[PDB]
Amino acid sequence: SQDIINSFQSIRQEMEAYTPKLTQVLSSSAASSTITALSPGGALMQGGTQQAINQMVPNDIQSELKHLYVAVGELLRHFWSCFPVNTPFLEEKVVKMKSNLERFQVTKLCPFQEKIRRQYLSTNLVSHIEEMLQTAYNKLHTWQSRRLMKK
Amino acid sequence: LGMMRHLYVVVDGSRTMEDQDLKPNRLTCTLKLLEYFVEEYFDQNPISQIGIIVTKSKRAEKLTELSGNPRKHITSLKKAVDMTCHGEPSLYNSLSIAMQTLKHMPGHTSREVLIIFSSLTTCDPSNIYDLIKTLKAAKIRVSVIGLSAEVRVCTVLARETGGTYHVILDESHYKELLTHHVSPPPGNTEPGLTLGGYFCPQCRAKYCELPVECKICGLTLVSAPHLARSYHHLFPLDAFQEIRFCYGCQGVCAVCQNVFCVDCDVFVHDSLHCCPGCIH
Amino acid sequence: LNLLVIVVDANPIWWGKQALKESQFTLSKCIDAVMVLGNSHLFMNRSNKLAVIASHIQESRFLYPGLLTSANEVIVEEIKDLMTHTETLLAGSLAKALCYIHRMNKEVMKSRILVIKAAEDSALQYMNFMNVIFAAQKQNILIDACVLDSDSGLLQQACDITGGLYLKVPQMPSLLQYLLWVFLPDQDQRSQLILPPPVHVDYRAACFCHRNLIEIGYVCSVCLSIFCNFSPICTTC
Ligand SMILES: [Zn+2]
Ligand SMILES: [Zn+2]
Ligand SMILES: [Zn+2]
Ligand SMILES: [Zn+2]
Ligand SMILES: [Zn+2]
Repeated sequence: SQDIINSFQSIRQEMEAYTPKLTQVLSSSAASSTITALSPGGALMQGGTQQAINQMVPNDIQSELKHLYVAVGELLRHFWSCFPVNTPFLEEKVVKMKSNLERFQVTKLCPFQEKIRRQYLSTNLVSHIEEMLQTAYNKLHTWQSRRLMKK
Repeated sequence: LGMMRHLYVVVDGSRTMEDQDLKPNRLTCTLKLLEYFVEEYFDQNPISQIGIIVTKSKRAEKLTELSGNPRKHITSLKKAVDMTCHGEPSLYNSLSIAMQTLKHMPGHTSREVLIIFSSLTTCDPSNIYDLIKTLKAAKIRVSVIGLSAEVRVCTVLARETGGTYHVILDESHYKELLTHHVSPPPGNTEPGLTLGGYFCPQCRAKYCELPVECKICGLTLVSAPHLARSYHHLFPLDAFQEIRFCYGCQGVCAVCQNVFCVDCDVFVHDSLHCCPGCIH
Repeated sequence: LNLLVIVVDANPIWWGKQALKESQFTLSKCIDAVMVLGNSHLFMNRSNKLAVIASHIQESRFLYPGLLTSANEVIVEEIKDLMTHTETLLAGSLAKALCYIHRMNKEVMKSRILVIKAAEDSALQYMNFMNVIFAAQKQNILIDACVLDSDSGLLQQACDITGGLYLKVPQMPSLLQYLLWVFLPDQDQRSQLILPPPVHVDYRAACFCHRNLIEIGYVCSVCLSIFCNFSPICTTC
């Protein structure tokens, strides 16, 4: 509690010399660079491109992207359901063991699929799906660390 | 105040849903006021659900599963405007579909079924009077809004399970009867809030701008500003006593001794809901 | 028509920190940026009004209501009197802002509130800060906000519920150029211009015991009080 009593002291003496208005409010250099900031070519990267490029015309890749939705989505609904029920039974433990290898098998069957599709142009974003399997990856790590803490 | 509600809405699809004395189709006037009913339901009830079942030709089919999506119900009612509506409905089959998946809700809720019924005849392959002994056991509160007459089994169904039964005068009476069902009658769930535009916090499942539950991990995703509007009833603010210069508008509370005016005393208690001197 | 209430963050602990940081941007080089935007709002129309509120610690003084030479000499002398509990309070200043708009709306007008927040957010007033947003949303009062260094999570929800703008400035001494660009036009002229869109919303809640920012928690089913990772029983009633 040493810097509060002096910063409150330093702001009291500052408020005697006051109100310059003509040149002390803005400069010609900084205000001109701000025009480049709010221009459509400045810090407006969402303004320059509104629609995602999707590595081709979005007809054939979005078919595979919809197939990549069902391939990861309907497998993760079996993963999170058994992870939800803690149970502490052997049947849920063996199911967690059975889902462990398949989730690992879901990685290489999607990484190679992202190595085949995104090698023609490598233009689209494919890592947006990858954190959903990465969330399936580290949830097995923290449960094994919790089961080691439980036992 | 009110509690959670899992309200099914049963819609008739009989031959008599092509009748006049409404908007020129009797079904499309029901579906018009129901889309208003779903919107008004989710605003006075933050974390509730709605299912919609239809009945047609001695059978019931679940049009929408029991989920708290305030958009997926309206885009399905707009799809079923051109339903063929052949045959007579059933009331044993509809209250069996709305019981096989309403029995498994937790006990701290208020499970309900609202039957909008236009036909007079419920041709059903079993006895109704053992469902009403079963619905009374499962604490389900069945209320019926009837059309054009008063069936005897719809009064036994309403008054034994615990609901109401009313008959339509006109379309203005039909909108007034549905607005009595949006108010709730007087356990800890696990939701996950939705920071980052609208993402999922449990499994990073990005989807659209909805308060719907997660389709993958099964967690309800609500918006925390929606729950914030239903505060200020609990620990509410008290009134003031009155006997120039003000504190709110700058031109009398008994908690912090702050003088108000007449234009501020009407604004703090009604719309602001918090004393501006008490926050300091 | 077009009443504009400015709520400046006059936190004397944060502003004294930058006064000794030698970042070349003090309070006196910021209130005059409010004074120019205060003066520039009184030029775009004949019948335009102004009100400036300063957020001190444990106090919140009105500045301007106690031609522009009598409208700037009041705000100068009031900062000279107010600046002479280590977190600022903001919801007490927006509560006086909605009280002043409601009185001036009785003597007739579309109004808006511009918050220039400087310090970090205080989560201990979230139950009161969310009440004054829905009280402003029911009267179509925009709550615009510009922030200096850190993204206030409470203030981003104020601009999306009401319908205002949220803009993080990257540079301190170019504050006036942002203020004259995105906050000088009113609600009707806002539809005809290009403004930076909102980039992120910080939607969380607070526990009823710890008031920590939670992303996954437990709500009650009848009290709607969101709780932390305990869930034994409903604590309130
Ligand atoms: Zn999820
Ligand atoms: Zn007053
Ligand atoms: Zn008070
Ligand atoms: Zn409760
Ligand atoms: Zn907590």
